[PDB]
Amino acid sequence: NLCPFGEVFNATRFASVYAWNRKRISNCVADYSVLYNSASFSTFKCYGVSPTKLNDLCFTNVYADSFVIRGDEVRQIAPGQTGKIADYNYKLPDDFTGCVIAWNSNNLDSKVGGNYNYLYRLFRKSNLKPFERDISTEIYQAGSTPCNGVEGFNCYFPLQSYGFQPTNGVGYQPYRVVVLSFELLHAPATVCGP
Amino acid sequence: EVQLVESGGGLIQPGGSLRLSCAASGLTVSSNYMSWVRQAPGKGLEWVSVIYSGGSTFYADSVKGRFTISRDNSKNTLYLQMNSLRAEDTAVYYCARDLDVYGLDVWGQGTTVTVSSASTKGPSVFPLAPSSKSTSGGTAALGCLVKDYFPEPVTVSWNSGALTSGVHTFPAVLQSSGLYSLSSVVTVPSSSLGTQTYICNVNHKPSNTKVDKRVEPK
Amino acid sequence: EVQLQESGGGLVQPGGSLRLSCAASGFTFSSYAMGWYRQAPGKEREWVCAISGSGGSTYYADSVKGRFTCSRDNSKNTLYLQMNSLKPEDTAVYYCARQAWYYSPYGGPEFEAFDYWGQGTQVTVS
Amino acid sequence: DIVMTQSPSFLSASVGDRVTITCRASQGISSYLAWYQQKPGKAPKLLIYAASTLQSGVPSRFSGSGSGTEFTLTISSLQPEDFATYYCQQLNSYPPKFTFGPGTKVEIKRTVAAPSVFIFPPSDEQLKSGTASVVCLLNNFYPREAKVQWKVDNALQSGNSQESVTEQDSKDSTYSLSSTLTLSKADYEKHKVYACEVTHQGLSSPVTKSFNRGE
Ligand SMILES: *[C@@H]1O[C@H](CO)[C@@H](O)[C@H](O)[C@H]1NC(C)=O
Repeated sequence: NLCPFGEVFNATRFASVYAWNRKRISNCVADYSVLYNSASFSTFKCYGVSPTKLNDLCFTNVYADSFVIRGDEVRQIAPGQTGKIADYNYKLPDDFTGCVIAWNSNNLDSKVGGNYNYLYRLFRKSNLKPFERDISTEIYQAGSTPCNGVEGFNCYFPLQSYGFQPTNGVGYQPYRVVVLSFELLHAPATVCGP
Repeated sequence: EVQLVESGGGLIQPGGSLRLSCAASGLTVSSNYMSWVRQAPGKGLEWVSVIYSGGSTFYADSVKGRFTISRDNSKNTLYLQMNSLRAEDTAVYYCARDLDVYGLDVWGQGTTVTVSSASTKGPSVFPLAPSSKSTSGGTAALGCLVKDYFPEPVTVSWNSGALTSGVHTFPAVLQSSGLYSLSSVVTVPSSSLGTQTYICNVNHKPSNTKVDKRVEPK
Repeated sequence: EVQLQESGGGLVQPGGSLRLSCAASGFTFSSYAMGWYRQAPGKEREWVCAISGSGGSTYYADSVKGRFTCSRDNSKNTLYLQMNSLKPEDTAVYYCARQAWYYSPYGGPEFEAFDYWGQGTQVTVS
Repeated sequence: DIVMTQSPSFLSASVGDRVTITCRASQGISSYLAWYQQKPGKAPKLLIYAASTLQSGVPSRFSGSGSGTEFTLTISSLQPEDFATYYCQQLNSYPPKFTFGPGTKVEIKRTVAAPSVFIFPPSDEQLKSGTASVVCLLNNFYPREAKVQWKVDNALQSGNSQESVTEQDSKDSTYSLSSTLTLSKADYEKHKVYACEVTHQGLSSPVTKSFNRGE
């Protein structure tokens, strides 16, 4: 069987960055030439692997993470970076072995009045560990008085919505990002090239 | 109540070092976005640095590497270490709590940092004598020119405060030499030019200079 | 956890030479590529040299190629920058940082600096 | 970088006017916009966030509209405490975290008043030190838009003059202006006619006060 990269890259709607989706890739044959031979990607950066040699390699574990972020935050999807996305939404490891793929989605994820369905975690007390997902909706305590589910001063909802409109600049325009994680261990392979 | 109290600013030479402190009450520094904003004399506002609740620090390009933002939870105080200071950094520095899309809601009173681009120089007071070209009928204008002083401020009074009506002490201007200049003028009756003693009292605290100059007519 | 400390800077004359050193700790030194960066007053931080974890591959900016030599000792935890034939345009604060090398579907080694910085060392050429 | 601009720079209005100040963005920023109010000597106060939402404790007369490249701050009925400088702030930006606009100052409208122009020749004491400064004074005028053009032997002078304008007076809401042209003793002696030409909305034609060196 062919690996289900179409169901990840060509999904009608992507997940929010705070609740980034992970699709496990196993027991299939992956033709990565469908990705690196395309001109529809604005970002295609592979760490520890060469994009042209992917079809000549076998992997024990492969994961595909997908989410939507702003154009100015694609840089944060990289090892050693800092920011709202890297610290509180999606953290890449320092020893990352994989590829980060992004493409502009203004014609799909931006609405005339503003698409407010895509969310990012704004308030958090600690930085995320690598490959960690936090989907909590608990009210964030900015002071010393507990919130107890009531929003107000020093008591804020942790998730804020992106304002995606077609008039937004490239930095504020939505970008769909797919992160591929490759694990090469001393174990039988599960994903191989044709 | 909620309040941010700032301190730690003064005058310092280029290449000097200073530390700003923003003590906080009513909010927890370690759990909030805390930002520094500076306002140059006569200019707008500019972001300086921000520290996240998770510890990540971000700086403006003009201050990255020289300025260091930090916090101490035991004292609930936000800090801004400023090293290798240049003439660009003279401004009133504001500490504020950032709420991102919700804006900067809590601000501190501000702290003035004046980097000593020029040496602390006292002012030279020169008379602006009343004349026919300064006479408006029954009222005449006279004053003093307070030139080439650093730093601010200078206090100018007239007749030890006995003359207040018609006194206009203009805002200071920074000349190309790096020294400030100022003028204080007063409109007085033209018939009093021969009977009333008009003296400007200029005090410059940083240079410990007190000059009283009698402005004489003609 | 990562700690980077630069040293060796000072006042140097045009045509002179300075050796910079960067002591590193808090991570596996040989597993990460390292690079030297510099920021002059008024200009953005600029990349100088890039060296792999093993030290077998080194890359330099055009402004310093043929003048600056980037090296590392993995037995110690020190990164070195040998600067020769210095010019006044080299006056800046020099920083060392970890970096991640990435490849594109048609390009080669490209460098991204980790956003963790030390104090740096001052080099003044005059 | 996204550039934030504000129009106008100085706004004159009376108590009870509907005042609209516009903030413009070089690129679309959706609703990432905030409005602030600053008074002289006072730290900025937040008024509006998300370009439309009013901060708690702010009077309902303040309103915000617009999303994208054009934003407006609207005050339905201007109050005496609303006379201050207002800034717009782009939110969640890159590379800087946020960027502030140039600002707009709101001041009290008042009947047009012409300035009383006075010229002051340099003193002998300053001359003996080797520098000559000539001062032109504009007193109790409105509006604040007054130009002073220094003329040396009918040659318009630029680059060697500086100006200073007072704040609106507490009693009559008028401004005062002082212009200082600084020359050296050697260059001062090289010319005779020193003039200060002033145009103002209260003057139908420019008024020139002048003196000859040595009077
Ligand atoms: C997505 O659809 C396009 C158009 O049908 C196709 O060319 C591309 O290969 C698809 N992507 C994947 C990952 O299959």
